[PDB]
Amino acid sequence: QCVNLTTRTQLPPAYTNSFTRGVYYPDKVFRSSVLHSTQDLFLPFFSNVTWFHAIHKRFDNPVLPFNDGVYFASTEKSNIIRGWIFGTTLDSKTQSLLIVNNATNVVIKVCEFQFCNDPFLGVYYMESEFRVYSSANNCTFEYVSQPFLNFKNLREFVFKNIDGYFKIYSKHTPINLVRDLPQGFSALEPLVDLPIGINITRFQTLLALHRSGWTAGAAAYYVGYLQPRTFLLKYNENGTITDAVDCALDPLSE
Amino acid sequence: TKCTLKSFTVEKGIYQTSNFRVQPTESIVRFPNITNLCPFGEVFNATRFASVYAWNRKRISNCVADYSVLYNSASFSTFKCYGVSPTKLNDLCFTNVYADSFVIRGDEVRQIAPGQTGKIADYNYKLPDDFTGCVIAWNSNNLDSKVGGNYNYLYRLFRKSNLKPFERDISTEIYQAGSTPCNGVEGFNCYFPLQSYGFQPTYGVGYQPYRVVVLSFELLHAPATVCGPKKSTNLVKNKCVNFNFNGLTGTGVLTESNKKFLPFQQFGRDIADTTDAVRDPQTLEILDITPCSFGGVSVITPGTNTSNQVAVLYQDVNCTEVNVFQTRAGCLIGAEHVNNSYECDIPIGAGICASYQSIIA
Amino acid sequence: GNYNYLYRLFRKSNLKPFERDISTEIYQAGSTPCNGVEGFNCYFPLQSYG
Ligand SMILES: *[C@@H]1O[C@H](CO)[C@@H](O[C@@H]2O[C@H](CO)[C@@H](O)[C@H](O)[C@H]2NC(C)=O)[C@H](O)[C@H]1NC(C)=O
Ligand SMILES: *[C@@H]1O[C@H](CO)[C@@H](O)[C@H](O)[C@H]1NC(C)=O
Ligand SMILES: *[C@@H]1O[C@H](CO)[C@@H](O)[C@H](O)[C@H]1NC(C)=O
Ligand SMILES: *[C@@H]1O[C@H](CO)[C@@H](O)[C@H](O)[C@H]1NC(C)=O
Ligand SMILES: *[C@@H]1O[C@H](CO)[C@@H](O)[C@H](O)[C@H]1NC(C)=O
Ligand SMILES: *[C@@H]1O[C@H](CO)[C@@H](O)[C@H](O)[C@H]1NC(C)=O
Ligand SMILES: *[C@@H]1O[C@H](CO)[C@@H](O)[C@H](O)[C@H]1NC(C)=O
Ligand SMILES: *[C@@H]1O[C@H](CO)[C@@H](O)[C@H](O)[C@H]1NC(C)=O
Repeated sequence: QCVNLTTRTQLPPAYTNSFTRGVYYPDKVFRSSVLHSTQDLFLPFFSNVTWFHAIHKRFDNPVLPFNDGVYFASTEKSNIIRGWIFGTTLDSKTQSLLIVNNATNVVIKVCEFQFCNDPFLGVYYMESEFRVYSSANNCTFEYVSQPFLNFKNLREFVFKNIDGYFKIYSKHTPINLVRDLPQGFSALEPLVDLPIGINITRFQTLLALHRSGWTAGAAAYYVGYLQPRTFLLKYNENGTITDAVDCALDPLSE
Repeated sequence: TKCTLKSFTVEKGIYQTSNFRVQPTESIVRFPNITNLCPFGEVFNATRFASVYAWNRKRISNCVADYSVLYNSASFSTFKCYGVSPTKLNDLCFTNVYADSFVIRGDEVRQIAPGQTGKIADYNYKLPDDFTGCVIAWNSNNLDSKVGGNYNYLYRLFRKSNLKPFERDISTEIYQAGSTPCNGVEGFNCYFPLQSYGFQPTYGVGYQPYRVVVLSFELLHAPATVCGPKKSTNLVKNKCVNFNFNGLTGTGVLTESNKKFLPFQQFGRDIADTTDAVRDPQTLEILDITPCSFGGVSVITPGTNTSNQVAVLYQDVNCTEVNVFQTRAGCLIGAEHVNNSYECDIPIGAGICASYQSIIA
Repeated sequence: GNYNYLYRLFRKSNLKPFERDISTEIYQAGSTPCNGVEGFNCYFPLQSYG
């Protein structure tokens, strides 16, 4: 089942500043009170991140190129964002990855899905509307896990496709800021590595409708792109990354 | 010292001759818990097996596979591998396993082989010439056979062309034995391709039904999810042992650690990028890895024209781990420590000197 | 078929360089000991080329 959403309001996408967000742990190694210089796919400091809204009538679910990695920031309340769409052609010709968080659990599937043009979930004011696919033909990998999840929650995610490994890094942050990304430092812990072994070049966010037509709950999210660069990470006595230096930002940090 | 200096006469002084090593005593291999086993119980010991023209293919992936239980089982009458070794199945890793399960006649058990030509090989189940994996077969006369005859197991008897490897054919097209036109209508020279077996308990060995499971391995660029079991040994602390923790190997003394790791972190490094902290995979505890007490063995002697008495200094080595005296330079064995102070003759270090008068320090 | 040329199909360990093994003792290819008697997973080490 697929439904075209035809009550949207046309608006150009927004852009904002990354500040010092997007940092994650490059490895599984504890380090204590030391400065480590590392070369990896990192999000540039103070970079131009793309800002998408869901407000009422805004409903931003486009398809974007994956590039070498995706930083997903979510200023979220009442859990509108539920999962992601990963693939190359997003049809039954190729093999696509589905990440969903419904009302019970998180499901990760690598199969040949026929995606709708407008995929979504739905809550009736009770979740009783699933319109994200029309078919599922050839599955190679299934993984059911524990659930990952004024704007009250901030959700940071890093998705990477390196050597057939899908790295999901994530961080939950309690914020109380109204509109934009807060300015601060929070290193993203590694959550889960997926043995997918598939080509991914495009992605799409999955939202949830509110029914009482449809109504979009208040949510906002941000897409940033990972580039190969060097960070100088500071590890404290307790072993958490408290500060970082982008070696290619300005000559002082160089 | 004469060996090191390449001379038969040694001048008075201190000479670093050798390197004391604390030899590793044990080998400690700690690997995490062997959980999420591959479902071989629902393939080898299922309720009803499939026919050979419609052989059941089970995909074994994202699990750890214990081939030792399968190999040590004496119920299997045939265990023949064509691309791997049976004793190295628990050591190698593969991306995925295809398990092809079917039932055939006892005389056709040899027909599941690369390069083998038969009716089952040509029309029912074909293996490639570069086949990797193992064919396992066992007798099932007590289960499959019925006194009225088990006709449920069908097999393909006729086809125009031979099979490609790992190709199924469940089609029921009427074969043309002759050149007469058949539109699916059976005649004098047109027969149904699938025939039923005659499994009965009165037949001897060779006509009894044999259940065959064929395991094929894939080694593509996908990650090797299917691996063998890991046999972790017991953990020994406070000794210079060879540790192997999740593929990270080395030699050290494994002691208790006060470093509280975050739950995603496994190893620990200092400023100089040396692994000094680690997490045991079996029990989530943090262990410090102190390097074994290596030291320099130095020989303190007067001239060989004077005397042949020597003393041995083990540098940075405590005296309980080797006329025994403890210095800040190390442990000195063979020199009598005195309370008197003289001029320095042979320097030991940290204010300690040695002289000959016996050897005193 | 010339079956006079034989090779060692089964052995417990790899040879040394310039090491010759002519011992016709049985091999234990399974968990069950063989006791010098052929049987299940008990094979002669020397098999002939066809
Ligand atoms: C929602 O809108 C999309 C965009 O037009 C529809 O996708 C097209 O559907 C027509 C129907 O025949 C096809 O001919 C086009 O090729 C489709 N375009 C693409 C890019 O795939 C979609 O069908 C609409 N949803 C429903 C339920 O009608
Ligand atoms: C971000 O990009 C948009 C268009 O791509 C541009 O208008 C805007 O000025 C950029 N922001 C910064 C801080 O450069
Ligand atoms: C992955 O997909 C992109 C476009 O979908 C293509 O250009 C690229 O060659 C693909 N890579 C591989 C390894 O197939
Ligand atoms: C969530 O998805 C899983 C898998 O698709 C399903 O088993 C479960 O019933 C779903 N829960 C709800 C509340 O829809
Ligand atoms: C994929 O699915 C299609 C139809 O669902 C099928 O014809 C094809 O054989 C399948 N391929 C694999 C590799 O499973
Ligand atoms: C480190 O942890 C201790 C608790 O053991 C805490 O008192 C201290 O403030 C922490 N320091 C930093 C820099 O996080
Ligand atoms: C049936 O086969 C499975 C194969 O994994 C084995 O674990 C199980 O013990 C077998 N059943 C019996 C009763 O031996
Ligand atoms: C693994 O096995 C050990 C064996 O003692 C057990 O104590 C532990 O609870 C198991 N699970 C984990 C997650 O370590």
